[PDB]
Order: sequence, then structure tokens, then C-alpha cells
Amino acid sequence: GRLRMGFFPNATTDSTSTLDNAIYTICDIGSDNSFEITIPYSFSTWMRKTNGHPIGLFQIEVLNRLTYNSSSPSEVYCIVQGKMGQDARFFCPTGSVVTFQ
Amino acid sequence: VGNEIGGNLLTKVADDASNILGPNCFATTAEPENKNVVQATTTVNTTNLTQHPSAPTMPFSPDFSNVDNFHSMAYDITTGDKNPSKLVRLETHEWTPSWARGYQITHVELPKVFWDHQDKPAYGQSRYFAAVRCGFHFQVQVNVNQGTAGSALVVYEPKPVVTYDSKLEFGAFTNLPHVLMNLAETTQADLCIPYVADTNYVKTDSSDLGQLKVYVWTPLSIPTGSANQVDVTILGSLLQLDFQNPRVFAQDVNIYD
Amino acid sequence: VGNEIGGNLLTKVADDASNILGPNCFATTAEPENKNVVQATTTVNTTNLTQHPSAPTMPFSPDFSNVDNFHSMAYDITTGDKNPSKLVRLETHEWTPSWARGYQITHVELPKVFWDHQDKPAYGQSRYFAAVRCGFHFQVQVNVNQGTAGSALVVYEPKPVVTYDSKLEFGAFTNLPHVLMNLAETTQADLCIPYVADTNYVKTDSSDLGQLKVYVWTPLSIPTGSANQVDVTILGSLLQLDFQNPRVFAQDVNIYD
Amino acid sequence: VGNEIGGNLLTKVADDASNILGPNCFATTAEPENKNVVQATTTVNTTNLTQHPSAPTMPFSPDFSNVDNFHSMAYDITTGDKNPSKLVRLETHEWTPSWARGYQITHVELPKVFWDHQDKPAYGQSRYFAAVRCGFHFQVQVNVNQGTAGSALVVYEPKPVVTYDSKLEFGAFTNLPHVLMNLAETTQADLCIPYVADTNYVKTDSSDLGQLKVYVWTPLSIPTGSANQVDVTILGSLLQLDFQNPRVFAQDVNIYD
Amino acid sequence: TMSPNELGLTSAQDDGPLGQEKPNYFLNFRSMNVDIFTVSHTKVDNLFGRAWFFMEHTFTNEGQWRVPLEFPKQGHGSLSLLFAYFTGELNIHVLFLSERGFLRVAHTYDTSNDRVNFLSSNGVITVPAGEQMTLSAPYYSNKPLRTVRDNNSLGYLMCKPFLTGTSTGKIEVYLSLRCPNFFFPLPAPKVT
Amino acid sequence: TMSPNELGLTSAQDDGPLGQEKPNYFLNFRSMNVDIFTVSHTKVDNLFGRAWFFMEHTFTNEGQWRVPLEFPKQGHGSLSLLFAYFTGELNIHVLFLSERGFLRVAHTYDTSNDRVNFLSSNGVITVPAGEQMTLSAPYYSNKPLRTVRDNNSLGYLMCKPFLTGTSTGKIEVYLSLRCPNFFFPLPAPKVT
Amino acid sequence: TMSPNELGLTSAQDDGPLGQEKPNYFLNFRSMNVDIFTVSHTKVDNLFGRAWFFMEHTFTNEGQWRVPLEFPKQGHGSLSLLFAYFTGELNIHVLFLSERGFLRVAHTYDTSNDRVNFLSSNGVITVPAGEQMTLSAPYYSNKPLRTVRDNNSLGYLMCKPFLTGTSTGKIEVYLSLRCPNFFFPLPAPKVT
Repeated sequence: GRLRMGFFPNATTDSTSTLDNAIYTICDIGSDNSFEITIPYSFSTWMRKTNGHPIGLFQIEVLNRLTYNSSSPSEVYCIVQGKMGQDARFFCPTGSVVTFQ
Repeated sequence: VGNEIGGNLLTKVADDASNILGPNCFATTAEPENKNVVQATTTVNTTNLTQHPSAPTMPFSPDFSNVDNFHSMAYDITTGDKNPSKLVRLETHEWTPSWARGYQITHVELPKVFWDHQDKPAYGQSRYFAAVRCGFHFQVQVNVNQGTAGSALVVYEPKPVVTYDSKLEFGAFTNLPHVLMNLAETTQADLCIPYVADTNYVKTDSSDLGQLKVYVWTPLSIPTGSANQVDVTILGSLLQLDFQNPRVFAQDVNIYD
Repeated sequence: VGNEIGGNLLTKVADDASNILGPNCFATTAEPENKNVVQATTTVNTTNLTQHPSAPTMPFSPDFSNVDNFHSMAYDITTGDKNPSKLVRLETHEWTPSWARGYQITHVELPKVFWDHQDKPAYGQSRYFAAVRCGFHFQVQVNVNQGTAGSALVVYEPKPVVTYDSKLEFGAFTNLPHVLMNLAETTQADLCIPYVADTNYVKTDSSDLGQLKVYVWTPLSIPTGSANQVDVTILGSLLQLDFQNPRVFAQDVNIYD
Repeated sequence: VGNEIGGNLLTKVADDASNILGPNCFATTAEPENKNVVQATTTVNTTNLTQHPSAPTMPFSPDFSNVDNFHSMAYDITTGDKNPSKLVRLETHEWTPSWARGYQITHVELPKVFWDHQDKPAYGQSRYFAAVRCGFHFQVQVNVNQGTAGSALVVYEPKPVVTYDSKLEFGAFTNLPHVLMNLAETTQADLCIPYVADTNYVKTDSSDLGQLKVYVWTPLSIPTGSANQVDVTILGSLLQLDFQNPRVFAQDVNIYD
Repeated sequence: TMSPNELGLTSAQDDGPLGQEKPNYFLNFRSMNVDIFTVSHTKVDNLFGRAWFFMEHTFTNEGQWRVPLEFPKQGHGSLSLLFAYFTGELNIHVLFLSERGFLRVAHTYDTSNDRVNFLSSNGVITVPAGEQMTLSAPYYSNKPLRTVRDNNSLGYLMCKPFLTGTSTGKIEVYLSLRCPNFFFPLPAPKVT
Repeated sequence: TMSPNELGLTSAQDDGPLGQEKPNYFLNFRSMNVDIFTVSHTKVDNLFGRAWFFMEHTFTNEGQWRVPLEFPKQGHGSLSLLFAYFTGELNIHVLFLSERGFLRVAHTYDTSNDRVNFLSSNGVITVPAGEQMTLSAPYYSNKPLRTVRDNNSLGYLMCKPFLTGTSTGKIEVYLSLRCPNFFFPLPAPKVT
Repeated sequence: TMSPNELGLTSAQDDGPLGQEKPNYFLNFRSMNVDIFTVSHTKVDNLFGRAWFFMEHTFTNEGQWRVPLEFPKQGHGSLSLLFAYFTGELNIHVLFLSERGFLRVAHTYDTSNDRVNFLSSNGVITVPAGEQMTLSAPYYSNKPLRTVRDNNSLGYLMCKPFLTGTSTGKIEVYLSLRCPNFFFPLPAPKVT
């Protein structure tokens, strides 16, 4: 099956919307079932608050129903990971907003 | 060895026992047309990942130049592209003779005015992007018969100025890109304004780029017989335009913190 | 990178920490013996397509020359092949002395006569093919004691002639490949006939190639005491044979329109 | 051709129709990270076969030398390895003065004595192997004050001798690697014994390598006041050790026929 | 040597792009090209260079005759139905069957009926009664390509006869083309 | 050219070894590095080179104060919790809030309480009342590496004040490190 | 380096052709060849070069004795049963146990009984009473190869004794072959 995951940078309205104009990636199930999507830096400012405005709207819509057979699952599990790009940078160290353990 | 090795043995064994007529058998082994590969295709801000690709097709001896050699449309190929930067009428107003010095004739929200109506060349694209970075080229036109006289102040006011407008001393606005244009002398003013803001990019459909205004330097001195309906028009062109952030159709997106 | 890369890392990492004794681990990665390939084998007018082939086998240090170095069979290796072109008895008939000039002694359907009976060397192959293109070498033999005399006309008649035989003037048949053979002088006649037809190929088991005949040039003048039973025999050999169209066993197939 | 060929056509077709801006599409095809390969890994007497391997992992910029550069343990790196060959106390006995010439003082089962108790350096490994081939270095120590006198016969007796011991003439045992050591003169005897047997290897936990013994050459002549408790100690070191046959933990295995 | 692909083992989903002259073999078989004539009869220029009946008109008076010209779904010209677009010279064969008179003939791709009222500007070659002419109409088409199927794929033909007395008759028409440019072959047609 | 692997299509089970700086692209995207300052604020030496509050102690008498020093789960120093082992110089910032007196300060990694009884051998820099000092304690650790988490990951700090009269006060402490050596990054911490 | 194929991972369906001397390894193992004798005892010429009992016959008179000679399913010669065809010299060891006389011995592959009536033409070496001879019969076989199994795989042996008086006895026979040519090894035999 296929699955299209898009991303509207800097979006705030949490609502399902056509991803035709959003940065999307179509995922066709095969041997390498891990799919990546990059969001390039998008903000008015040169640097952006670490804990400020959202990164954007993340949506993963179904493109083609997950097919199966007598001995295969009718539904599967998915995991979403996140990391910084090779051009990632952090700038000013500020106070803390939370306490770890 | 094996199972790859078979075309050779059969082809050879057939070869060894061959007589005058020749071999009575030929065997060839190779990889299937449908191999275990993965194809990836990327269009504008999109990436299609397929792990079960097939040989792409196309018409006979096709021509993808897509350019009409006959030019049934005699326009620059990049016409549609540059169209949004086209010069357009941003505003029109009729100066009233009674108006005092320093009065604001008319003003235009910058830069969202270029998408003022759905009939604006730039309105189309402006919808699909939340961020904008552009330069302007204004042409404020004011026509008045020779008998009459007067002067207007065409000046560009960045958000900073527009914000604190009342705190600024009129008569000093000449410090901003302006054009004291003396009527009966000039019928049009030209202003080239680059991207000016305290942020790298300005939210589309916003007035953050500041706004162009037209003030009354010296009220209109219209003689008795002379006409009394003077119109002030503001035209705008985009020296350079740049839409970056993608977004839903005309949906308010915050590029700011 | 990966999953191909592992033999090297394990083999290397094992390598890096190695001490005096040596490495304590070796890892090698490669492709399985059973790879994703396709094999194709073609024999006479056949093609076997297999997408799941396996390593072909064969006996120890085998010899596929298939030729008996001792020649327990002292025959030319191509004996079986040429066998069908072998000379054979196509017909035999006893000329009757009473017969008038121009009478037809005997005739043989060409070329289907070479497959006249299942005891004909060419009968075997002729069954598995519908089309034929061949050359002939006839040897009509007629023996008569010296005391007697006479003459027979051995002539080849293509389908055209055989068709319109009654419309042709006897005595002019000498225009066709023939052998006026005067008895008491010659005991055998030789005729080399190439493929003659209005079509590139002739249907197997057909008379389209025409037929060889033997006529009475001048009746037999047999003296009183002399014998009166003269036999006429027709032998045939194939200078060159060619069976092309495949077909079921002895099934009438139409090569013509 | 196909399905491998697609990155090029799409990449090219995209390429051909490209204008000033550039191509509007790029396509690349290749093999998946998870290819059809097989990995094999071998450790000491082991072989792991995997047909569905994955890219091996490891920490950041790792160091597999595994050697502590600070030597928090100031010992030879091969200490643990050689440990089992270490010199150890195999036996101790108190010679009794009354004993007659030729009397057997003490004896040690060879080579199973080096694994005499679970407190023997070699006991550990000796458990995991059924076959052994080694050399010995004995050091029989006997201390006696100067006032006293006497002599003992330290001799190595292979299985052959041990078997037929009563059939051999004492006083001739000097033919075997021995050390007639005269007390009051020598306090220790040294014997270097190589692997001696009628079989290439000896079963571990067996006396097949023969046994070292200590006899009474001449009884102890202990004066009145002198001490009367003389102890005889047997120390053993492995010049060279070799454990080959693998086996369950300390399970009797027959290497012999 | 020969690959299994050329021995029959292939995949239908790997045929694109369109137009793959792949060779097919077996041990006793090889593509053998034999020509029976000095030239090809399959070439578009040759095949179509030969006319084929179109239609007939019977005239009892001078009234003008305008008929849409289209490709045949009937003669050997039907081979054109395998294509989608056409462009090039058009050979029109007209036979004037009459006792005494003249036949004005003209051709235009222009759809407007009025443009044909004044026939002279268009062309109007003259075939005396009892004579037949073959006029080659150029591609004066306002459209770069002519969908090959259209009821007017080919431009309209005009026939007006300048009769003299009560004489009447019939005008048979045949069509052929000079060097034809066909593009984008479409699926084969069905039968009626 | 670009492979499908660098276009997003990959396999999570083929990531080892750890640390793969693989580039990710699309037609309109390329990794662009832009620096806003003349140097990095992500480098361990720089980030940690800046102190952060630790704890405060109020003293009404000279009694000695010994406190385990550990990495913060509170300030920007929390970024250390992403590592497992540490080793290097340790900058201790102490503020002596008092009217009239002196503050003895010393640092040791030694767990034994008794070793700190005679403070002078250990160090004991002197901060006069109303003054603040920044002493850099070396890695006199009996352990090659300091698990970064331990309630005593960092060595113990000793503060004894030589007061003169009834005067009392409070001693605030801040910590920072000079050039830190972190190893074997572990999973990110949870929140309270 | 070493491939996974040589480490144990293989496929039984990819063994053909027959006879693959593939090497098998592990980290502490390598094929080590050690020879205990100056020559091989596995070579066909050597092994079979050593005789083995066949059968015994007791004779009370001169009557001739003909016995089919076949390969043993009993002694070390059984190793021949692993083959299908044989050809080469045949060593026949005969012992004549008698008091006073002579023993005529002859060998022929000819199946006809009559050919052996006149023994002299065939051979008939003479072993005096109490003596034993070893005659090497050539491959005078009318068949290029001798199926190794046949009850007469080896040619028939003839023994006729020219006794003198009432004397009687027994003739023990042993067989061996000189340089044997075996072909097309077949599956191992079963046990009784």
C-alpha cells in the first residue's frame, strides 16, 4: 500500500487538509519501510525560538488502503522519529522551562 | 557456484558433442527484467518513493521541448512566470481642495495590496505561500491642468513609521524615501523601495512591509474656472519577488514568534 | 550502505582488537547460491523458459562426443541423416508386347511416391513435415535379350503437363527431360530432375511435383522363341531433400492458398 | 531492459524539456539497502549462518584494542593464557626414617594431577577438553639439616614402567630420567620431561602419561638430637600444554580405541 | 550471445517507451528479410500515394456542391485510422461526366460557408465536360494538424458546373495524398 | 548523482554503526549552513564553559560544609545528562556572603569523610568576606571516568568559614567546567 | 578471503556436476593432509592389486570345472560394487591341492560352453600337484565393458585335472586384478 505524509511549515490550525501543496513524501511499502521527510528552515527570523512557534502541521494521510491476505495482518504499527539536519545549529543558551530526572 | 551457472554448461556441453550440423541446444541465463530495485522521484517539494518500479513509457520518437516553434502565442516564454511582478493599479483617490497641509490623501497596505483583489496578477501565487521577500517600484500619478497649482508628499513608511506615525514630526518625513512633487510641474513620481523590515521575511497578506502614503504638502490652489476634481493614483511593480513558505490556500500562517 | 556491509566490519573490528593469538572472529557476506535469475533453453523449434533454475549436473569427467572410437558400427556418422535420400525402387511393370505406340507403360506419383509405403527410408521423416522441396535422380531400368528389339520413352511430366496431358501432342514430349532409350542397346536410363513447380514448396504427400512416366515409343518386336515378359522398373534417389513445415503425424496440411 | 532503467529516462526526459529555471523533476533508481545476501560468522569451533543479515552497529568512534593504556593491572597481557602452565605443588610427604631401601616415598598421577583439585590453575581449562599433549618440568624438594644424611631417587615412570613395575629391577631405574639426589648436598631436583606415550594424545584426567615417583635410595641416617620429620615435596610446571578435543564439562571421553 | 529476454521470456510491464524493435530467436530461427519487389508498399508515401473512391454527386443544374472531405473507413486508406493527426498535400481526383459544359473545382479548409460563395479566389480549376483532372490542394489549414477522424479532417471540396443547355450528369470523386505526415498512432478501429 | 537512499528511502535496521552523517535532498533543497556568530555555541567546551547555579548554604558558625557535587538536571548543564562518562577540569564558583571573616574552600573526589578533616592539605583557597572566587579543581579522581549521573559524579566540595564575632551569613555556589571530556551518549532524560 | 559458501552455507540443489572438491573451513580449522605411509592404499591399482578368496572346488576325478567369476560382495574387493563398469587385466590365483597330478587352468569371457571343450586353445597353464600359480588373464572380452555386478562380470574359469591314480583333492581359488578401469560410480550397496 501507499501512504502520503506532508508537512505545512509554520502551520498552526490542527485540521486535515489536502497536502498537494505541502512538502510531502509518498510511502510505498516494500523492503525498506522507513520513510524520511525533510523540512528546510522556514521562518521570518534568521534564528528561531527553540520553544516558540510550532514547526508546522504534520499529517500522514492514507493514499492506498493497506492490503493483506489470509495469513497477513489487516493493520500495522508505525513509528515517527525526529532529528536535526546536517545544517542544524543552536544559538543562545537560556533558562530552563522544565526539570529532567 | 550455481544457480547462475547453467547457460554456460548446457551451452558448452551442447557445444562439445556438436557434429557437422552443429549444436542441438543453446542455453542462456541472466537476470529477470523485473529486478529487486527501488526508484525515487522528486518534484517541487515532493518525493515519491517506489520499491516496485516498472519501465517508464512514452510515445514514438517524442519531443519534450514543449516549445511551439511557430509561436502561435507571440509572448516571452517566461511571461506567465513574471506576470505576478507586473505593474498594477494599487489605489486611486480624489484630492479634495479644502484639505489642509499634512493631511493624508491616500495610503496603501504594503505588501498585501498587490493581492488586493482576486483580479491581481500576483493574487494567484500569493495564496500558496505564507512568506514573502520583495522589492517595490511605485509610480504615484497626479494630473492637474496648468492653471491650478499645489504639491503632494509621496513617501514610503515602513512598519516602524506607520506604528509611531503621530509621534513623528511632519515636514521631516523628507528623511524617508519620498518625492515632494510640485503639481503643474510633475504628473508622476517614481519610488524604488527595497525589502525593508526587522525580519528576514514578512508574512504574506500582512502590512509588515510598511505602507506607501500620499500627503498634502501644500493644499490645491484651484482658480475659479479651473477643474476641482484631482485624482491621485498609486501604481506598483515588484522589482523582485520571492514566495517561500508553503501553506494551505490563503490560510493565516505565523512566520513570526 | 548495508545490509551488504557486515563481513567487512565484523572481519575488521575482529581485526582491530586482535592480539598475539590473532582475531577471535571472521565474518564473510555474499550472495546466495540460489540467486534471482532466469534460464532459457532452445532445442529444435522449441524454447523452455524457467525462472527458478538450478545448477545443471553431469557424471564424473564425462565425454559428450558421443562418437564410438572403436566404430563397432562401421558406417558414416551421417548415415541415418542421409538415409531418406537413399535410392529406392519406386515402381515395376511388365510391358505387354501387344501395346501400341504412345501407350503409357507405367507412371509414378511424384513426389509422394518416395513415401509410397511405410517401408520407404524417407517415409519416416516425411510424416513430420507438410512442406517439401527436393531434387530427383531417376534410373528407369528395362532389360531385354539381344534377339528382341523396341524402344520406350522415359519422360518427366510436371504437374502442368500431367494436368493437360491429352492436350499435348505425343512425339513432342521429347521437349521434356526424357530418354528415348532404344532397347537391345540400353538397359537403363538416367534422369536428373530439379525442383520444378509454380510454388516455392510442394505439399508433402502430394503429386504436385509432377510425375515420371514411361511410354511406348515403338512396340516390342519379340521374335518367336524369344521371351515375352519384359519388366520396366523405376528407381529414385533424392539429389537434395528439404522438409520444412512441422505438422502432426501424416495429417493433410494445406501449404497452398 | 527495465525495470532498472527509469532513473535515466525520467531524469533525462526531465532534462530535455528543461528551460531557464531547470528541470522540474529528478528520478534515481538503485538497489534497496536490504539486498538478497547471506552472512557467515565463525568463532572458536563455531559457525553462524544467517541469510537475513542487517547492517552491524557499534558505538561512536569506538576503540576495540581493549588494552588498558594505564595498566591498572600491571601484568603481562598473556597472564591469564599462560596461567594454567604455572608451577604448582603436586604433592608433599614425610619420609619416615625407618623405611628400607627401594621403598616408595610418594608418587603423583601424571598428568591428571595438575587438575588434582578445583584450586589448580589448569583445572579450569582441563575440564573443557578430553585430549592433552604436554611437557613437564618437575622440582622435587627435600630439605634436611646438615647433621643428617641420606639419599632419594626421583624418577619419572611412563605408563609402561608403572604398568610393569614389579617386573623391573630397582637400581636400574637410573636408566629413566632421574635424579639420585644425595641429601645434605642437594635440597631440590630438576626434571624436564617431554610428552612420552605410545599414543599421540593422552586422555585428559588420566594417568597415561605415567607418573613421577620418589624412592628411598639409602634410608635416612638421622643422628640422636637431629630432627626426624623430613618432608618430600613435588612441584610441577608445564613446559608446554595443549588441550584439543572439546567435550562436556569433566565428562569421561575415550580418545583411545 | 543471446539473452533469455530475446528467447521469449519477457515482461509486458517493461515495454515502455513505445517502439522496441527487439529481436526474437530460436536455434533454427533468425529474422530473415526477403524483398519481392524493388520497393516498399508499406511506406506511407507509397501506399497513400494511390487514390481510392470517395463519393459521387449527380447534378441537374449549376448549383454548387460542397462536401466535407474525410479519411476512408472503407478502402486501403483505412490504414490512416491507425493515426491521430495528419498534415500535407492532398490529391483530389475528379471526374466530370457531362455532355457539354465545364466544372469549377476548388478546395478550402476554411469552415465558413460564405468564403466559398465567390469560388474564383479559392482556385476553381476547369475540367471540360468529359474530362477528369487531379488537383493537389496544399495544406492551407488554419490548424497545424488535422485530427485524422473528423468528418472534415480533410478540407471541404467545391464543385460548381457551368452547364450550357438542359444537359445534366454526375461527378464522381476519388482522393489520394502526396506525402503524408501522420503522428501519434492510436488503437485499431472496430468493425461494423 | 543522487541515490534513492539520500532521497528519503532507507531502512532503520541498517543504521549501525552509530553516527551516520548522511545527506538528505530534494529538487529544491540542499543542506545550507548559515552561521550567525563567529563561533559555535554547541561545542562542549563553549557551552559548559559557562557556569550555572548549584546550591546555597547558610552558616551561623564555622562548622564545615561538605556537599556532593553532581551534574544539573536543571540548567543548560542538563545537556550533560545525554552522556554517560565525564573527565576533566572542574570550575567551582563560590560567593561568600558575610560581614567579617574568611571562607576556606577545598575540593576532593575522595569519598572518605576523614580525609577532609584537615582541610589545608586538600587546598582551602581563601575568599575574604564579601568576595567571590572561582577555583578550578583538577581531575584528582581515583576513577578514570566519572559516571555523569552519580549523586557525587563530581567530587565533594568543602567550605569552612573562619568567622570572627557573632557574624553569620550564606554561601551561594555555582559550577562550570573547563574542557570537558564526555563519552558514550545515552538516551535522553525524562521530565518530572 | 573465505566466502559463506565455504563456511557451511550451501544449497543441495546446486551440487551438479558431480565431483566438487569444495574446501570447508572455520577459524581454527583447515584441511590438513597427513600421510602415514609412503603411498596410498586408496588407489584402485593398489587396493585391488591384492587378492581375496573366491571359492573352492573338491575334485574326485578329472571332470572339468567351469565357474562364473564375479566381483566379491564379501572382502575388501566389495569396494568395486561402488562402480558400474570394469575393464582390464585379471589376476587369478589357483592352488592345487593334490598328491600326484597336474591341473589345467584356462580363462575365457566367451559365454559358449562348447568353446571350452578343447581347453588347450584357451590357455591351460599347468600347475603340478602341490603347486600354486597366478595367471593374469587379459581382457579378451567381446564386450567393451564388464557390468561390475553380473554373476559373470568376470570371465569364466576352467579347471581340469589330469590325475594319475585314485588320488583326489580340492582346488582353492583367489582373485585379484592388475590395473583396473572402473567407471560411473553407482549408489552404495545394502547389507544382508
